[PDB]
Amino acid sequence: GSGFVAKDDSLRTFFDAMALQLKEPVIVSKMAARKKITGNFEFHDPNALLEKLSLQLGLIWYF
Amino acid sequence: SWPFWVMHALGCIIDNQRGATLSSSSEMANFLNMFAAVVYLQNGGLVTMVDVLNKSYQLCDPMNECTPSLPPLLTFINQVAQNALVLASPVVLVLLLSEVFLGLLSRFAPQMNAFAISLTVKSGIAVLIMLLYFSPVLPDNVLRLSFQATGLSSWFYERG
Amino acid sequence: DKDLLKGLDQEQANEVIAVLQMHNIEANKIDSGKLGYSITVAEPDFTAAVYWIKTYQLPPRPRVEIAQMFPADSLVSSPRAEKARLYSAIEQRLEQSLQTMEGVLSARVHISYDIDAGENGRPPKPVHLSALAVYERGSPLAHQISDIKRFLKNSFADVDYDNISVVLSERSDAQLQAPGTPVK
Amino acid sequence: DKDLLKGLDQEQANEVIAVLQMHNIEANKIDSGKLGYSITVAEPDFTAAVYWIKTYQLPPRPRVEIAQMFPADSLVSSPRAEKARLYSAIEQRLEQSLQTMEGVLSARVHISYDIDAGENGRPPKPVHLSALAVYERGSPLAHQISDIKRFLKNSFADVDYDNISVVLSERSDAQLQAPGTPVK
Amino acid sequence: DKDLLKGLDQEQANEVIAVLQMHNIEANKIDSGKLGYSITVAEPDFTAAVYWIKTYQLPPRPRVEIAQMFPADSLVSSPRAEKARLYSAIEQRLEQSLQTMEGVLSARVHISYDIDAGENGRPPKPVHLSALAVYERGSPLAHQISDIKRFLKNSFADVDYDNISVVLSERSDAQLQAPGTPVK
Amino acid sequence: DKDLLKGLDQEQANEVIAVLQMHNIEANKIDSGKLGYSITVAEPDFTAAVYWIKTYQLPPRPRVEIAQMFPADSLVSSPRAEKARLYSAIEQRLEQSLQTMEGVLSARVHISYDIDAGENGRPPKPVHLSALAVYERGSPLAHQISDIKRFLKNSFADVDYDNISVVLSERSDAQLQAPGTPVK
Amino acid sequence: AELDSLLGQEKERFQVLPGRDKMLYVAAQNERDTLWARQVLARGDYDKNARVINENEENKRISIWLDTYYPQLAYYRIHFDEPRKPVFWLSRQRNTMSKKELEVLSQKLRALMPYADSVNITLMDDVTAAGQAEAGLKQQALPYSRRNHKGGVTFVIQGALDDVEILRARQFVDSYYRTWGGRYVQFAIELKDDWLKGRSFQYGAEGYIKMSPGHWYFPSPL
Amino acid sequence: AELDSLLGQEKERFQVLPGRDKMLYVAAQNERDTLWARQVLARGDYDKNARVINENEENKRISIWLDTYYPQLAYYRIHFDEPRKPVFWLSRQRNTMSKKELEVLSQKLRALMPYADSVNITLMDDVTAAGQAEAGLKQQALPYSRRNHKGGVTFVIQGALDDVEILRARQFVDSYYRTWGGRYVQFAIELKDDWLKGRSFQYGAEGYIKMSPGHWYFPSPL
Amino acid sequence: AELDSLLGQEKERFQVLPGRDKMLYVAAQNERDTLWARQVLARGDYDKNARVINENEENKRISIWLDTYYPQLAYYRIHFDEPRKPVFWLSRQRNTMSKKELEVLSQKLRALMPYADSVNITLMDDVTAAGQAEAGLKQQALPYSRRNHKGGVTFVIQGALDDVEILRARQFVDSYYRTWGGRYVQFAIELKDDWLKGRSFQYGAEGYIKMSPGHWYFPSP
Repeated sequence: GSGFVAKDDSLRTFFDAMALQLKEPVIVSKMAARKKITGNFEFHDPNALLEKLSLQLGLIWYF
Repeated sequence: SWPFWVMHALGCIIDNQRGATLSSSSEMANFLNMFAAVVYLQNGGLVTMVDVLNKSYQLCDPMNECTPSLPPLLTFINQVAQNALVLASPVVLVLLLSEVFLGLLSRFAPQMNAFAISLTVKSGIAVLIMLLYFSPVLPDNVLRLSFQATGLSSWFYERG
Repeated sequence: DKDLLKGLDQEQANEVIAVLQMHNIEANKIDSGKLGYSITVAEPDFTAAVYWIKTYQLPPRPRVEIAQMFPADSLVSSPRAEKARLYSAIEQRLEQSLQTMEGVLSARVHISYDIDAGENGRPPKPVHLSALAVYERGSPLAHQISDIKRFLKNSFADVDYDNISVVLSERSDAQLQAPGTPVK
Repeated sequence: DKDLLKGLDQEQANEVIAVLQMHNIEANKIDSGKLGYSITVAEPDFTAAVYWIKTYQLPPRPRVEIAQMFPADSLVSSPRAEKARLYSAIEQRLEQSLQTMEGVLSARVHISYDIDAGENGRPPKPVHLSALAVYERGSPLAHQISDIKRFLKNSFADVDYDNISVVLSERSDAQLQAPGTPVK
Repeated sequence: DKDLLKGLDQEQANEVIAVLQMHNIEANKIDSGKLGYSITVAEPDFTAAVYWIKTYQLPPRPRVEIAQMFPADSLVSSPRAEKARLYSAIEQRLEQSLQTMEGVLSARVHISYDIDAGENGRPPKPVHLSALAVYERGSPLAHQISDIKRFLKNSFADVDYDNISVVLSERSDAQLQAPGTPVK
Repeated sequence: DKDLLKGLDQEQANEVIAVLQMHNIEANKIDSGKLGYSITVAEPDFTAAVYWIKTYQLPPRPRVEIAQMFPADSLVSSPRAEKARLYSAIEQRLEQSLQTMEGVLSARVHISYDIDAGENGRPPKPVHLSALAVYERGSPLAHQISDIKRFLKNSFADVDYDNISVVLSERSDAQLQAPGTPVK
Repeated sequence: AELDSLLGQEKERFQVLPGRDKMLYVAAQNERDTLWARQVLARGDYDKNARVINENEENKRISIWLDTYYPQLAYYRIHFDEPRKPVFWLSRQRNTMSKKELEVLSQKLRALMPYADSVNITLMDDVTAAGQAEAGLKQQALPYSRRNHKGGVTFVIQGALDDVEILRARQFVDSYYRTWGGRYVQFAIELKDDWLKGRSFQYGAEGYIKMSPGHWYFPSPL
Repeated sequence: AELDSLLGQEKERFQVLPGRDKMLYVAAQNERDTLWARQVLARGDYDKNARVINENEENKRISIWLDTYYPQLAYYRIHFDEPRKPVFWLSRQRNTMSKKELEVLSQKLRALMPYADSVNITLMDDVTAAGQAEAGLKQQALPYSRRNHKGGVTFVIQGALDDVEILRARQFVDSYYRTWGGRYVQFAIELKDDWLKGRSFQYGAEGYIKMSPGHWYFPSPL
Repeated sequence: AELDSLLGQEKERFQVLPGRDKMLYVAAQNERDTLWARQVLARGDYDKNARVINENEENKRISIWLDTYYPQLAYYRIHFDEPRKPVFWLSRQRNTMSKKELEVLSQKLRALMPYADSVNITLMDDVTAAGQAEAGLKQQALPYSRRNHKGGVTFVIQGALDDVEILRARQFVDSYYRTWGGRYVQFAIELKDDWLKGRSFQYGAEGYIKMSPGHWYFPSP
């Protein structure tokens, strides 16, 4: 029913698409804006998807 | 400075064939060099002149020791030389065929001193034959020989 | 037995005979060998035949192409004279390739020529095409306009579907019966 | 009795015979030595025969290729004069390679010509194609339109499936019986 | 004995006889020495034979290669006119090495040519191939694409299996019986 | 006895006879001096032989090598025009050197040509090879694919074991018995 | 000689019908054979009267009489599968003619075709004429839009269609027109440039809303 | 001058059937043998009457009559594997015909085909025409999309198929059309590239395409 | 003269059979000898009628006849190892024909092949047909993926197979198709390239491919 289809994005275009399923805006830094991603994702449980991606990609986040 | 160098080399050949330079053993070659400077400067010009040094910082950032990539540098002199000779092709052929055509008349009349007549007739021929292809043929090779930014990768490489 | 046109040739005489036979007057084609063809009509048909010559503006001139004004036998050739010779050969090749579709008897295609953009810093403009066509009758020619625009669209670099205009029409009624000789 | 064409070529004569025999008029092909062939018809069929000459624009012109207008005898050869001769041999080799498929009788291929993109700093545009074909009847010609798209796809540098437009049709009804002689 | 074509050579005459014999009409190949060959059919067969000439576009033209547009007898040759003569001999060698597989009778292979890379400093793009084939019937022609794609893959610098396309087909039905003379 | 082909040489006539004898029709090889050879078949065996000439594209063309496009007698030879002859002589020497193995009757090798990786500053790409072979029957032709790879791996600078593709097969059944004349 | 021997070799593509007004009608089947028989009658090797008829053009000939003497008539098509007893497909839900009024039309249509003996008038339904057109437009998986109004329907196919969706649509329209004819339902195939093949939405505050079918289309950047 | 000697040497590809209305019929098998027999009858070395029939031509000839006199009929295909007793494959769950008026159809088809001695009418099931088309389409491992609607189904095969899956999907459709006909189930194979060719998008009920890292497009909900 | 002398010198590769419809059938063994036998009968040096039959062509003619008069039939192949008494391989777990209606099929099949005297119908099992294809496919050490569904199974072979596996696969598939045929089990060879050549990746449940030091690719599950 939902989901993003990423084709070589830049982690600032990507995490703003998750800023609707998360009810808050996302602010990504400029050193963490160089990494890229591809793939078919699905935003059905984003508070566990952001936690799993922040450990596979290597990131720290604070709300 | 590629297309200005071949154009200034063009005018030196046309100056040298007609006489007028034999005091060694130039203004005409300055004229083509100014002309190809202006016709390069009109359409675009400084936008591609600045773009190649904006790309040079994208492919030769310092603290990386990039070099001008020696093994394609060694064909640089003949690269402008084969552009010089084929651009000076049609007018030296008419001047040369006119000289031996006069020489057969010197063989048909011995005390003509056809060397003196050669200076009088070649300066009219060397401007007349190049007037036929000065307008429609010269200025497009000027835009063709302008070095463009896409080939900047082939002339450099960073060392670590 | 009154001649009205002499010194014609092969392709012009078959158009003059086909025009005069449509309007109920006979014609005789008399060959003269080296001097070309000649056309005579009857004496009661001469006053009407001169009128149909003046209205249709006969004999027809030979058709002009753009590559005739820029011949390849010149010693030098500008880039304007090289793109005009390229476009005037594509304009005839699409015309000869449209006559092999199903039902089209004749066609004519036109391409938009561009001169000023190739020399200055201005970008090249869009490309416009225009076509005419004559279809065999009995065809539902409202559904035939989409195959021509689909064929003509990506036969070029960058055109759109609203820069092409096709105007086509069915052929006229056939003429099969003889005109008839003037009896007196 | 009366002649209507003379001085035709060989391939120009068989096309006039093949068009007139379709419309129930019988013609005769006569050789004249070095002056080519000639085509005659009977007396009552002459009025209709000039009508089919005018409608079908007979005799056919020789077909034009783009490499004819950029001859190789010139000692100078611009890069606009080398890419046009390179494209004009690919769109003839792909056309001759399309006739060896299963059930294709004729074909015609067009390529988008790009000549003024390499001289400046502009990037080259994508390349577009278009094709026509005439299939032998009895063929399901809706499923063979994707094999020509698959063959034409990776025969070039990088095209998409939007840039290829192939439109094809089945052949007409076969003509096998004789026309018949006009008695009076 | 109405003459259809005259002045044809050896390879042009065998395709006309191979086409006419498929449609139940026979011909005669009469030699004329310096004037080539000549092909005659009967009088009831003449109306059908001129129809199958127009439909199959007979006589066949000689096949075109890209190395013919750029002859090797020129004085100087550009780098654009040297890789086109290299790729035109490679694509002629790959279809002669495909006829020595088992089952194959004919094949045609096409390569994508580089144009902008001759004058620019841009890196070249990937090279695309495309092939056609005719297989002797009864062969499991579904599993025969994986051997040709493996052979064609590493015969160049770097291709991938999404850029090679093979379109192959089985041969036609055998023609082994005589047409039959028209008695009247 | 109607003649099929004439003017063929020695190597072509022994290929046309070797194909027609496979399909149960006779053939005669008639010499003509400096005008080459000729081939005649019988009248009931004429319709089949025209079909097999058209199908197998006979007579065969001479085999093309890349060294024929770059002749040695030119006055100036580019570095681009010298690596093509150097690759086209190793490509023939490994082909003549594969026939000395145990069981091989024919073979063909293809090297990946690079001429454009020389003038630039980019490193040269890896080199790929591709070979075909025909073995006599009764051999385990799946186990003999590993020593053609072992022989071809280190005949160049640096290839991998997956940049070489060998596609080989066993020969067809032997044709030893005569065709037999038509009885009348 | 006779007329049916002055034609071609096969007496299978033509049909010679006797007329009531002492004429001889030749019933062809297509346009190419119509000029085949008209060239014979045009050069004049036949001493009697004759005419060449066809299904497409004698359906247009007796529609000029019909919209002069019977305006506001609801009809579809005239079928000539048996050319001595043609069938006149009339509409059922839009006529008020009784049995006595249909018989004068049946005789005055007999008088227009002198070769025919009796014209059989039958009535078809108006909902199976649009149901077969909608089921055929849906079997090809074609993007379309239906516009119902009083006295006829229309189907509109717009968009940047590809090359398969033109051949499958054009193969269906010419096969539907032979059965029914373009009097009631009309197709409107047209090519413009938008990858949304016909449909168009607007976006605000809840999701997407489907706008009404209109003539203006948004040109597509893609 | 008999007819069976006028054809080729092998007397196994043609078959001559005597009609009841004085006309011989040569039944060919494909278009090449149909042109082999039409050249014989066209040059005219046979003084009596004869016609050449086929299966694809005769199946399109007697569907024009069936689309005029018996409309809204659900049928599949007419088979001529024995040319004296053809088989009419009528549908079972889509018609409302009784036992009596099916003999009227079996007599108006016998009088319409003169070579046939009798026509046999078999009622074929309707769910077995789509279950064999789905089971054959599943063995080739092809991606498809079935669209069920009233009176016909449609299998849509799109995407970027490779070279072996086009030949394997072309060998199955032509083997299915030979036995079931293209009247009920329609195959739509369409070759098109990746839609939204390189763009990232956020699909489903609130959609936007990203033309650039800083550009949003709001078309129809992707 | 009689027919068996008009063929070649080797009087072992052809086998003539007298027909029931007053004909004479020649039974070739492949397509190289069928055109050899059909050239003789085509040029016309024989007075009476004769035909040339084959193993695979006759196996398609009575399957074109069978899908008109006997639809929804489950079979594999009809075997012609001795051409006067052929063997018909019928399926067992997919049909409900009794003994009384198996003799109508064996008597209506006899009238289609006039050279044969009787047809011997045997009912083969259905699980051994797919068990011999799996055990023969495991012996070649090939990666595969079996897909079972109702009324046929299929095997899909994918990957960047090398040259010994695309020769052992053709040598196994062409040896299996000669026996059973493609009615029940169908193989699907498709070869693609490997996306992981110079790439580092994590495999298992949370699998991803690092296409660059700063570029992750999470594929579809």
